[PDB]
Amino acid sequence: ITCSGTYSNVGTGNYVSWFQQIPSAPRTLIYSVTNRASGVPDRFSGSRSGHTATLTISSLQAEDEADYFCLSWQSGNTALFGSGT
Amino acid sequence: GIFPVACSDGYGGLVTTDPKTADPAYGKVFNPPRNMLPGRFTNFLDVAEACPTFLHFEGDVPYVTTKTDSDRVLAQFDLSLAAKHMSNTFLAGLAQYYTQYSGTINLHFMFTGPTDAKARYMIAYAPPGMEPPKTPEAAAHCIHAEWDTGLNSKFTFSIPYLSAADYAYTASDAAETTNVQGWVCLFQITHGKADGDALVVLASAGKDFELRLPVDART
Amino acid sequence: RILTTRNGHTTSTTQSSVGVTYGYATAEDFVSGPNTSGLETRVVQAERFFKTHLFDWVTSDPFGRCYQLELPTDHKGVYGSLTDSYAYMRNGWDVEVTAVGNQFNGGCLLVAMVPELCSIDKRGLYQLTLFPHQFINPRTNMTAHITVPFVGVNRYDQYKVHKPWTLVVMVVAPLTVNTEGAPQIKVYANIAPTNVHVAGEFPSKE
Amino acid sequence: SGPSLVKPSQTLSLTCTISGFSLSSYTIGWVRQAPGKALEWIGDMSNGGMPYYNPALKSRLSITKHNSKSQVRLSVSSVTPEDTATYYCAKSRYTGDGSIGLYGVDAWG
Amino acid sequence: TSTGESADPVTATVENYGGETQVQRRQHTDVSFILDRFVKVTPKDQINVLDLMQTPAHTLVGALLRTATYYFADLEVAVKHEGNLTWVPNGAPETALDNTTNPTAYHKAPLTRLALPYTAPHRVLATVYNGRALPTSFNYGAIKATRVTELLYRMKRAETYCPRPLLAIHPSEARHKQKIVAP
Amino acid sequence: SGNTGSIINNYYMQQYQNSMDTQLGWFSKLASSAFSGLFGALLA
Repeated sequence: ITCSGTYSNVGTGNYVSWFQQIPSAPRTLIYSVTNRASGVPDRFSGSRSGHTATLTISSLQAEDEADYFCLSWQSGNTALFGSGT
Repeated sequence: GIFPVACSDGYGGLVTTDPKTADPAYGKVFNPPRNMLPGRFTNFLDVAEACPTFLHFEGDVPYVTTKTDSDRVLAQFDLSLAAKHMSNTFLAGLAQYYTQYSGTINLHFMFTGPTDAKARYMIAYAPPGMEPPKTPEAAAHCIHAEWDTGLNSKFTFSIPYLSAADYAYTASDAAETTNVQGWVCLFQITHGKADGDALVVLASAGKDFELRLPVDART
Repeated sequence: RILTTRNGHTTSTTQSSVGVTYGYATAEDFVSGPNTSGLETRVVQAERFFKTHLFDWVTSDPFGRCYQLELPTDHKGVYGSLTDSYAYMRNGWDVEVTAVGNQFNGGCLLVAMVPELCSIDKRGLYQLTLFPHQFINPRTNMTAHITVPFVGVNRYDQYKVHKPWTLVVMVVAPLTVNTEGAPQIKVYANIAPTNVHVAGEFPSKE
Repeated sequence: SGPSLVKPSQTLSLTCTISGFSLSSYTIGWVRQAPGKALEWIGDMSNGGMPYYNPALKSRLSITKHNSKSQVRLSVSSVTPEDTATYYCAKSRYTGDGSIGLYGVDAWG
Repeated sequence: TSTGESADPVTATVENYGGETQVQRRQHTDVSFILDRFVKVTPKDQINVLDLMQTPAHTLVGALLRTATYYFADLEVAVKHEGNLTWVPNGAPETALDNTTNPTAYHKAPLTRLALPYTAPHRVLATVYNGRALPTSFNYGAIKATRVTELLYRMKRAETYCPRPLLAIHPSEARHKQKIVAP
Repeated sequence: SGNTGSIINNYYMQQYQNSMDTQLGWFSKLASSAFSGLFGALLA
């Protein structure tokens, strides 16, 4: 998956990893640049690119409901920005 | 004593292109005198630029027909010495066997039309950065020349070689899609009441046109 | 030790500074190579400073964080889109990174001008200090000055094909120190292109 | 993990605070999340008594910083009907407060 | 000695407290010398292009190039090949080695040495070039005779510009212990 | 220069041997510029 995202918002030195298993706590300590917090380490592991691209996981079958959230620190407007999905 | 010496396998290998004389068996042979010869050439394409050669346009015709239309764009061919529109000039025929040209390419223009009808030709350069122009007003900003054929027609022009490096290739590789040394143009910003007045173009080598690194190619 | 600066028409002097830290030369190398048919024309009106906001280290920062801004980047106003109307353009660079130390921050940030860097494997970031560099600690000097002449093929470069320089602001100091100081000190880099040249102009679309 | 209230103008209260582990040596955070909208970190708490809220909602926003009962009480006045979203007791490892809300940061995750 | 965070070179030189320094003969590693050692290169049969940075990461003059962003060179190839090999200029043409008549050599010994002069179209080659994979410019022609067995490069009278990070094998533990040779 | 002997003029002329330099019209100059001494004095 990927979000629509300017280079300066997260591209110039930012980290995007924000993980949810909504159906209902969106607060699952869970991340994507790294695979810590123990839960969902295999088949849900992602990573980030040189510009907006967002976590990837293993294909051809789906073992999770709804879809996941992406969060990125944004430099322009000091308030954190997160949306898309 | 026998004076010793160690043969080296490396640095003694036989190769074409080394300067070690043939030392042929025949000796004391006198050739016929050959001085006062009627026309020598020290070297080609560096000093063989005295004779300018024709170019190729659409239709196997070294002359471009002055056209009358809202379209005013003339032949817009690449500069690489292996581009189509020069595929038969002596410049190209000599650049093909060598791989890189470091000097300005010199064009020529003459008017075969009658005295009654004149025109205003302008030829424009375009560096490789972006799309080659399509209209004089749009190609006006880039370096270009202007002329008109009133009292003597043959007008030289010196397409200058501006650098991405100190040399540039003469065999355009199939890798890219925009030729490296950029396009050229020919433009009829205005013509009088002349028509079907041929314009023939001539190519030749200028002052700093020094090829190097001889190679082969099937040609 | 106040440091003066000037380029074109705008200038901002640093209240405290360490002093310029040159690199790879003292002045530009020979300018009009016999290859480019001498069509070069110097342009004066095109060198003025231009602010550009960069990443600001916060406490959460690990040593490894690195950041590289493609130079030169999109410009607006005088010297903005000049490259477009020219090709094979060349320029030296006078970068300037400014940060607010607070006279109370332990963390040290080091910035190095690097040529043609490729994304690192995070193992050479140690030896990164080879290239011209001046590296700041808010205790003593909150700003650094760096001037490099261009280096790559000598005659000219097409800035639309390959950028030859980069900024690298990797934070040398581990994390950051919140010793009664501002929690986040955003760093600002006043890039300043010096001594440009240009060559054969594109067919405009105006 | 509740949507609280929208019509009331009183400051939203979300004391989802349980002593699983203390607030004594750790950070606790507060996030706004609607059914669907942009996500904002309302606030957070780190050891050192230095908690900073978001810049856009600076004056109207305030989070209680009491260590007794490991509690956290949102202090947000002038609440508009558009503050209709679910909040969550959000926990971070230490010194992640910075000044405004940060996550996605390495070794902080 | 008052380092000002200038990052300018400053050296104590072990003078302030004890004696004087024994004379430093910083010699036998000056760039023009350590780039003469020959390097093995993984060879490709029936065709290959000679590029200097094509050496295995772990080799002396195979890794002391990436210490230099730019490098002027004169390449002395030496091949152990089974048929007539051919050589080409930097301003490369495709399918010109088939007709030969380009500088070539014959096998009169186990090792054949070719002194290709500098043929690149620029002032200096590049080892990395922002834009991975270098553009088709930085190349020393090509070599293609029969099947190639072992390939050998040698930079001669070289000169390097702008020095870049080097590595050392990352010690798994303190004082990485490499087995030294002993009688 | 480079790592080689050949004190006698290499039998091949230089132009044939190796390239030649274009002509128009730093890390060693760094060492000699090294800071020395102490901020103040060296007592005793």
